[PDB]
Amino acid sequence: TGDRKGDLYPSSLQFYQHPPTENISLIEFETFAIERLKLLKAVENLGVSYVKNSEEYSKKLELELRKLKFPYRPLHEEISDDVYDLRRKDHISHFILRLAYCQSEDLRRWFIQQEMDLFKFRFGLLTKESVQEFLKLNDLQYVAISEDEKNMHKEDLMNSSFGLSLTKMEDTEFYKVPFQAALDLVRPRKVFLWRGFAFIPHKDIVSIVLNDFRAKLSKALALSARSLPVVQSDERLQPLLNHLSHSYIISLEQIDGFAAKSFPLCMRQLHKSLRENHHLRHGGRMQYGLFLKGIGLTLEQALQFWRLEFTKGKVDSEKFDKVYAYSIRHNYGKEGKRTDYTPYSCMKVILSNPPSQGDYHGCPFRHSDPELLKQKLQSFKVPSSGINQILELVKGMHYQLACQKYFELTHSVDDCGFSLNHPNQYFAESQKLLT
Amino acid sequence: LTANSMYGCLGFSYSRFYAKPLAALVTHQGREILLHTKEMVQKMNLEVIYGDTDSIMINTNCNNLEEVFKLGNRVKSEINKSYKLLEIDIDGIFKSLLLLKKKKYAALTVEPTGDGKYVTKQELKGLDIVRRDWCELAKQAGNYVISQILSDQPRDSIVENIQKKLTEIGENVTNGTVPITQYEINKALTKDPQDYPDKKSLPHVHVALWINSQGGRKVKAGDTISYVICQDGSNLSASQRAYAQEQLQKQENLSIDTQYYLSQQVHPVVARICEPIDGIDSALIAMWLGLDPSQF
RNA sequence: GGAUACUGC
DNA sequence: TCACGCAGTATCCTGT
Ligand code: SF4
Ligand SMILES: [Mg+2]
Repeated sequence: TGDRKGDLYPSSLQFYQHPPTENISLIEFETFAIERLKLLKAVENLGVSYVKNSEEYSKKLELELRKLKFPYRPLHEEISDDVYDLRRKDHISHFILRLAYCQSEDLRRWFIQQEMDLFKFRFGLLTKESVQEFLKLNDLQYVAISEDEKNMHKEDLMNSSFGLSLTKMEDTEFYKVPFQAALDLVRPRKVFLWRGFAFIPHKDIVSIVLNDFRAKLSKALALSARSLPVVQSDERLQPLLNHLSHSYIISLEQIDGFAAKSFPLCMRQLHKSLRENHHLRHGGRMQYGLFLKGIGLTLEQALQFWRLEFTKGKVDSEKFDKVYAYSIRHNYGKEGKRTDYTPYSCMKVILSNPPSQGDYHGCPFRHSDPELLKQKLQSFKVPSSGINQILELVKGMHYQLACQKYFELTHSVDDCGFSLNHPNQYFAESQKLLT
Repeated sequence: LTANSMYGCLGFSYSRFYAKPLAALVTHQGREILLHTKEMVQKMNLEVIYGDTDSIMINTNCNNLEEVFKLGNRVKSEINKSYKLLEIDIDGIFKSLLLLKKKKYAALTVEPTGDGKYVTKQELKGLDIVRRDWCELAKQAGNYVISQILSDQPRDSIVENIQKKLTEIGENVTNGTVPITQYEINKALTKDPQDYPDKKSLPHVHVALWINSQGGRKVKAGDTISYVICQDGSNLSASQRAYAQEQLQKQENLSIDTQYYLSQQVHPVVARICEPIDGIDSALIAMWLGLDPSQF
């Protein structure tokens, strides 16, 4: 309580009943609005991704609350100025978002849901003492029985609560609630009723609290939607509130580019066939998948690329996940023996399965007839002298030397400077030279 | 069967009466017949939704059984009018149908008793619930789901019930209350145990090998083997962790791999049974079983 | 690409 | 010395 504080913010949790009356700045208005929008969007995303009782949900929500500096934990110290500030934030931001989220029923529902979620989390973080404090400050009057009355009904209480020991019971304090709120407890006869009140010990209560909260909040949103014309005239706040819900708070595409320069001729042929027909026989699938694993395409990236490429081949989308997903996972050592299979070496490619009609895998220098290789080299604008030299090398059975000559000619380097013995080595050298 | 074999031998490579042409012709004619029948049904402005080499399913789009029967008769006669010895008959009236995929469906066959009354009998064709390679637990679950889907209860309630049952199953697995007999998977051997080159990858074969290593009667081609998937700390794939039930009851290091049974036996089956039903999707099912709904 | 199962009609 | 046909769905693996 430094300069201009008060008892306006007793507890962390609140039902947001009394609107703020202060005069704030436009900058503060915008900052609070955006911050609470971030908080609510985080709540929604975590609710979709995780189970709200999960520990991951709690950890991530605590991290977000700490990052945006919102009240989430109690403090048995006093009302420190900083704490006051945080609470003030929460109180103002909430109402600002109300103004933002009352125009359309959809929006209203969304707001309510997020708010309820947040409230539940915060309640889940309240110590029993704090919980009672809250239940008192809002006149919820859920009991707290006196010690004398507790001794008066000691035996009844002992027989009411399941698995409660004499001394342990002496160490516990109950609450008095109207039986209309403890339906789920009274119905199976697991809480004592006396004179219309149930005596409930210190999980379900949050539910009742939330019900009350939701009622109130819905009413409030209705009223806000009824008081909209007064705000639309304030241009300063119109761009924000009218559009808050739509407020912003290696790549597959470049692969084709790589195919222009870095890809060795084998991968270039495979990629050309794939983009021509959106389908590869098994050998091509294995070779190209291993190569794209080598360049660095992550499991998610490779899955996305293969899905997008194959979907155009007039096949069911589910068929891909049914069939080719396992192969893609296995190439990355995700299933089966779970081995990080290395990319094919040039020796393997040369000595691997021999390609046949309809296939495009293998080393072109070895699996392409000299006339076809000459035509392909001419197509790539290679100088006639370079094409002749490559053909001469091919006739010498040293296909790796032919690929080295290709690299030298295409990269405008007199000497390759490396012993090409892996397609990934080819791509790495090309990337080193270019980038 | 005898008659069918008298046909099939015509295309049996090692038969004394190999006449592949003839058999081909037979099949061809059959195809033609089916096509024609379908065309005729469509010319009658009905709807055809399935047919397997001699049959047609027609969506009567009616609820008056008598009228349906009338239509049956009518179309029956029409078809017969084109053939001399061939005949078509009403092979069943399904009150409800759940057509999932080619040669995989379930229905409630209607057996008439008289005076317009009729009884209903559950019939399944091709579903995993009628396959021996799935754990009995899962099968039962699926059966329950089918009984819920094919009934006349309001859809919402159906869904609710399904959820309840699935959660029950989850608990029964987590507490290990389910009888061990329900965790078994049965598979037959086409060859002898030794001929398989994947003694590790193939689970049933593995179990067979173990049995042959034990001191009892050996298992040979055609003998079904029952195995369970357990935990041993090996950190290997499920396919390599198969074990004979007795072994599980004997060794003190093996425990049933609850996760696996909840993740690859119950969930798949149920999902495939719930694919065309609105309101149930894989994710939800997984959630109801206690699995993580992230990777689903 | 391959291997292992078992349903149908 | 043997052994019926084909159409279709589901699961799993690819190091020396
Ligand atoms: S030598 Fe190696 S990198 Fe070059 S085309 Fe042949 S397989 Fe591909
Ligand atoms: Mg294929």
